[PDB]
Amino acid sequence: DILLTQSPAILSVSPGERVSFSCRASQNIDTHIHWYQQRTNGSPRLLIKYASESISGIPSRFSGSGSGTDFTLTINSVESEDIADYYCQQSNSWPFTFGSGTKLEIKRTVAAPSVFIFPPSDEQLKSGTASVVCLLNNFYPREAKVQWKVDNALQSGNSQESVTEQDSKDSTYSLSSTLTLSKADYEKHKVYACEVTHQGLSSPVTKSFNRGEC
Amino acid sequence: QVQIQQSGAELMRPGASVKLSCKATGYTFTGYWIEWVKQRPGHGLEWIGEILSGRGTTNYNEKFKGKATFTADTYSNTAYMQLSSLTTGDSAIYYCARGGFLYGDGPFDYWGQGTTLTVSSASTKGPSVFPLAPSSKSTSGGTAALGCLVKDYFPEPVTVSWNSGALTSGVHTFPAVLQSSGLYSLSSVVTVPSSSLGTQTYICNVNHKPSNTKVDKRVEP
Amino acid sequence: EVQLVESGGGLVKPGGSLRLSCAASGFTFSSYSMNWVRQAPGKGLEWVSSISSSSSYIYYADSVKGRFTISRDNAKNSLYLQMNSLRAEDTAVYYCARLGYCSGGSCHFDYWGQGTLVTVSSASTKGPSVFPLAPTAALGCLVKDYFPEPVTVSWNSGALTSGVHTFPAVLQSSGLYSLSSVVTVYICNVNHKPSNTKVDKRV
Amino acid sequence: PVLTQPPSVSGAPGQRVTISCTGSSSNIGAGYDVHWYQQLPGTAPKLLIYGNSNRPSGVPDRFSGSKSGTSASLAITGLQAEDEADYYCQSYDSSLSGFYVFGTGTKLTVLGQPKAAPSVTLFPPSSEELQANKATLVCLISDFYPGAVTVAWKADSSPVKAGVETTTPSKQSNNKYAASSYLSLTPEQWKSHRSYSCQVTHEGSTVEKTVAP
Repeated sequence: DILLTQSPAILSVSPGERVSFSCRASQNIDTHIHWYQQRTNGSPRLLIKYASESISGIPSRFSGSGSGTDFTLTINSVESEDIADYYCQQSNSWPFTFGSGTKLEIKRTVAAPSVFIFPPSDEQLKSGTASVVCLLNNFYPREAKVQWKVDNALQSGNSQESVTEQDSKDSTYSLSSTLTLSKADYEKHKVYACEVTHQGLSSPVTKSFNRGEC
Repeated sequence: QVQIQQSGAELMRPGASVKLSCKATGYTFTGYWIEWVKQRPGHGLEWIGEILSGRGTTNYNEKFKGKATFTADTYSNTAYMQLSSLTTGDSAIYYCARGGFLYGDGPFDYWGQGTTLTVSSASTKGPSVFPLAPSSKSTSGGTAALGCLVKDYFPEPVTVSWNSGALTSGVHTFPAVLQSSGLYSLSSVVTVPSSSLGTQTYICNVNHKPSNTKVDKRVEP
Repeated sequence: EVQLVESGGGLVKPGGSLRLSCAASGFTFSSYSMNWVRQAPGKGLEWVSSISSSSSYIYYADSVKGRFTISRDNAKNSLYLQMNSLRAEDTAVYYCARLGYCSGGSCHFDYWGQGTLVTVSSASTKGPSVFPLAPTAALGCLVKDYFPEPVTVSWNSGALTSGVHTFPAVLQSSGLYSLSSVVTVYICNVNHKPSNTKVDKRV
Repeated sequence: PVLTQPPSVSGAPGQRVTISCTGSSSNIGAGYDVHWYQQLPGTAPKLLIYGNSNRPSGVPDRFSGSKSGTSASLAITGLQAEDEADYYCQSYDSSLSGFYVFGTGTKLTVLGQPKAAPSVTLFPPSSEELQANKATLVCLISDFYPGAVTVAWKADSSPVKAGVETTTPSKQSNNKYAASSYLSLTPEQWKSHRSYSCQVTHEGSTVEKTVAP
């Protein structure tokens, strides 16, 4: 198959910036490249056909230019509705393949995460499973590391994370890490701490609580 | 006007098969290629194959031959896709889109809304809601944090409101994750003034329509 | 500007082969579908073949489906048409036509080349047979079954010019031309130089 | 299969003419768009109307197009001498294996001359030709305008479809047009009938000439 690699996996824009991302082919492809935009919870939308030809119904800011193996889509002045995923598609040979995608976000001033910790409720304890929830609130950028330490022991393969979409109002993100242990394993230890390292932090912040000690 | 309407969501068990539909109106059906694209949640697009509207000739991706089967009925202006021997890995959103007229080399012109297919052995079950009580030490920014843990439910989705819709500001309902047990889990948190923990009363309204379950959970220090 | 120059046509015998070439310029060739359209002499237009931008999608007319092969080379900006087992009804001007961009409902042919002629006739050089059309009355001479054009006719060695009307020739099914000259008011001077035949008939 | 177009359409300069174009339930009737091409003598077809009614850059607003049902039409106002050409409609047909379908074509004549009926002069097989065991009927058609005719041969009252070949109209020196038709017959078939007739058709009228052994 033909491989299309889109170089900036994530790109941060500001309303009005002149932006461009790339799509590189594994072999020669001539001009058989189309571009699609996909907003969150939406369907792909045709933007540019055959590398550079425009589509009726698309604002004039969108335009493509590449040929051969390198391809580029440019938005000459980013608007808010341009915050979406962008996929390139080749039509030169079967099977048709898409690029890995390029995600646009909104750039804002760096913000540190407000960290919180939540012990498992006594009601959940009575069922046989404990869930400890570490919450990171309204930070930027999205990159963050959450380490789970139980009695100074790093845990692996027992926590799942989840990140909201970028807030439309303040352009921040939120994260939630849920450490899951059995009721037996939960009561065997005492110190439960989640370690949060983020760009808006001079050093990692730790949020901890001792079991049964309210 | 060109409309491409797809079938509704499908919840299937492993081993069975499902037929996805793609009705295309607003233009002359015969002559256009109809394309099928697969998108796993949080991943990119993936081309399954194509079918000619009038003549029914099919071209399949090497990855999907034997799993996807394209059919079309000129009389109802509808294209179909049959997904056989269903795997949990087949769980994705499936798009159909009108391709080029006569030439499938053209761009994907008019996309459908997509069809979400979930394949799982789990049985549908209402969620257990547990409180995320605000900490005793709540002066972390003169702001407290509370919420509900919506644990062990299948299938998607759940709707979480706060104070019957009266509390919306500062509410973060995280996207659901699939636990190892095959059941989905979710958390909905909110930040409130630390001076209002004694006066104000916070209830999360958790609804799970596929199980006909509704749960109100009060959280308090 | 957009430019399409067809070439490779010519005279061929029933059952022979030709290979047409269309040279494109002035546009991004690899981003368009190309077509071949032919026009028989004094007749209409007939779509022959079509090829997509990546060549993966190819169509033919039912009358040429088994003998014709369309192809393209985007690096050479060229479009090709292979024709084997040519019949007489394949005689036409073959046009190169670009498939233009449109919204929907099948697009148009936005640019055409000037065309390349293709003649499938057999029939070698042959001298004209002259017969007299017997009778102000009208009298003339009949130039029957010759090959090829042109045949020139005069009356009374170029002296009689008032009232002479030489009608253009017909091509029969045998591939042989035939015309007639008439006068309104006698010797007619028929001449065919490809065959070096000069006849003079009295009416 | 083709789209039906009138062979000839004529109108005075400055006036208005329409060119019809009809198809079937599998092309124009199926919802496919109709396009129009203009072809000047000795030149390639040039795009005139695309997408039923739209006008490419360079084509004046005197050209317009419409389509309804299984029919399409090209309307031309303010007729000019430069409009004299052949006009083709075109669509797509889903029948057979799918194919682009063209109209038969229409000759547009801008009347710069009063209409003229064709003068038919018919000739028999010469005495020297029957001795060669042949028989050819010569129908010379001259001095008609606009340049479009239709020839039919009649043996007694029945028609004759075999052995008939007719040239295309040719521009005379006086801007009128000339054509000719030929009937290849056998010396026995020339005598086995009582008479032979050559019938040319020009617009509404029909000029006829007869020849007999």
